[PDB]
Amino acid sequence: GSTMAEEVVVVAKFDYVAQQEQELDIKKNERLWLLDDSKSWWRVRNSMNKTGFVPSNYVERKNSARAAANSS
Repeated sequence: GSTMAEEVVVVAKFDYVAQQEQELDIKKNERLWLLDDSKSWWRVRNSMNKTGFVPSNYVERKNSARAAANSS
């Protein structure tokens, strides 16, 4: 079925330092699990079980489909 609201993951292209203590630190080529993507800041999770809000500039949702067809 669908245990817990978590079915979206995004990978980081560059590195970033969670400015605020609430934000989560990222790393170049790091796959972060998106938890809450409703607020301006996209909340993701790290392999360390840690979570925080991060911008959609150093990350990108995965699980895309055919190259030719791009959601349209």
